[PDB]
Amino acid sequence: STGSATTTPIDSLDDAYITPVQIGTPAQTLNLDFDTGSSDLWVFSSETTASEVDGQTIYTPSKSTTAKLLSGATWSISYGDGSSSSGDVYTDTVSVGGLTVTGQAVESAKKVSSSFTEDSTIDGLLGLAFSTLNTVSPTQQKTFFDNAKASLDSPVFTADLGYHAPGTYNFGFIDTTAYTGSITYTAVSTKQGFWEWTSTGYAVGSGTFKSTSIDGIADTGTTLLYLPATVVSAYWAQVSGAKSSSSVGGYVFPCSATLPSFTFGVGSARIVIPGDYIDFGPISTGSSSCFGGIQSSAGIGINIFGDVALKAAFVVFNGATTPTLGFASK
Repeated sequence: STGSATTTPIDSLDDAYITPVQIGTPAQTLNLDFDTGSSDLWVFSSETTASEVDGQTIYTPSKSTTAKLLSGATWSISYGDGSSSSGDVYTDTVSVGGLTVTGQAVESAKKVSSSFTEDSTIDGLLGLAFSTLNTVSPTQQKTFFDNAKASLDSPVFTADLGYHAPGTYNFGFIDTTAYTGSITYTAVSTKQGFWEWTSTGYAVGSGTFKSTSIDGIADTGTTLLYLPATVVSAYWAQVSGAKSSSSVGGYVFPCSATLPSFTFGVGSARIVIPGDYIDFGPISTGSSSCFGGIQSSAGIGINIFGDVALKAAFVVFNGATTPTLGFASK
């Protein structure tokens, strides 16, 4: 089997991407944030505290003839941005782009934090990291991909995120028309439950490539690119007027700037992030200071190849017995 679904930016800045997902019988379609940095499939629901729902579409398990409460199972997750959610668990039928899993754990939110409430466009998350990170207790549950893997034509999924435009998540096949050149594959460590890999270096603009190992995670659920302070300082030094602002919480730059590109290495191959992908717009409405899309990972404890990086590539998440990651230009 295979599946293919379009993923769409939630806003004009590509702050996140949503993908329609069918849950239950008859189908209830919710728009979920596919997150290769976490391993829970959770949804706003009829059980979510009413004051914490503000425009999201909800899953109502009582209206699904295939939903079954998973007795005694609860979940609770916190994300790197400080947001969180928790609740109970149903098993139900879940379909993405024509690919169907029966018996998928659907984690129904009883509580969500304010950032989730304040984002009316995201109805939940669909985790695509390794199932060892799943938070359901006392019996850990499998991700959608892990449940589907054996049925897929090939045990892979691909992320093709657009810049200011829709893109695609494919399951079970590699669309050879979706990229240019070849796909370069690189080793993955699953020891922390992430798609963790080592970039071979970087360049700023037309500058010389610096060969240096940068361990990090491929995380579609993180918007920005978080890299070591030395790398980030070298990037913003090429932008007149850019500075690190403690009050704003990162590097900011004049909105009038034209930003340089940023290149990262994948083995001997190179992925070029155009400068415009690094502009996240005014820091507050009407400001002429803009928020940078490349930020320091100091104090995060891990480097994160988020959407800013991933959207410049066609990315293969190879879930074979020994997982690997592939990157192609596009």
